[PDB]
Amino acid sequence: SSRFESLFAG
Amino acid sequence: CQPIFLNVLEAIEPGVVCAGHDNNQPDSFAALLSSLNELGERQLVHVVKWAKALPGFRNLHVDDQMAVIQYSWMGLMVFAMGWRSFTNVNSRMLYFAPDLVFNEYRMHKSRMYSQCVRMRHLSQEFGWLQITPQEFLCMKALLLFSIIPVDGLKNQKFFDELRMNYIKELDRIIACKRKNPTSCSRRFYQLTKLLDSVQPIARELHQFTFDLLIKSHMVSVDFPEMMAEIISVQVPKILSGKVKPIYFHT
Ligand SMILES: C[C@]12CCC(=O)C[C@@H]1CC[C@@H]1[C@@H]2CC[C@]2(C)[C@@H](O)CC[C@@H]12
Repeated sequence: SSRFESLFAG
Repeated sequence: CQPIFLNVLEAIEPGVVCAGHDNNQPDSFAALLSSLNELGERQLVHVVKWAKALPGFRNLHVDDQMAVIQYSWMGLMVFAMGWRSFTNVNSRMLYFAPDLVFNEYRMHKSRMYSQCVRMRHLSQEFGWLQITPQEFLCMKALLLFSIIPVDGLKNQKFFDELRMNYIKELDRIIACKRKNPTSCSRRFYQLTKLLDSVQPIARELHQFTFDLLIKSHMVSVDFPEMMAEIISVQVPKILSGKVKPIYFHT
């Protein structure tokens, strides 16, 4: 999701 | 010949992660679980960096890259913790982090004693089965590709191909010093049984953390925003049967 996606994106 | 695959797995293996727990305070349910949650978030950062560096991981559609991590982090982290417990304290305690080690008293105080004892048993099996560091690395990587949605991934074919390749690598590691096919078969049976055993534990923890998040404000347990997101958006997909583990045995 948003928070995880941001982490994943760097 | 160079063990390219294993060279990579050893090279990308995350280092030590601390929980930030205050061991000077008397143990309490709220503090122990809040620290486990913080540790979960800290380890997730490393799991993401680790996963993205795995051989062939980029072959997967990006949406699937994110999905497999969000579904398998519990199993991955429990497996790694069991290995740490075995190597650092011979399974005498659960070595979540250098600053968060659980003796039986803490297992009880955490209110998930049954799950903790099952994790301690998992840790003991690393010793009973004489799991090598190389088998551990390959098995842990395989755990990232052991849980998928019933409705299918964006590109299920690429995922199936990658999982197959990791199983092939596990076969190669088993055959290294084994010339007899029967010896390899026996080892594969043992390792797949161990891998399967991680799933029921992960599900119990998924259920426990889900219930804890729902009543977190009532028990003073803090959940980092990202963990709250994953546990409320992804974990329920697993608990409701929409996402399921891939078992080797029935
Ligand atoms: C994955 C972690 C944290 C990382 C680890 O070493 C394994 C351990 C297993 C129990 C989890 C914990 C993270 C926080 C959870 C999910 C708590 O909310 C309840 C169960 C805990």
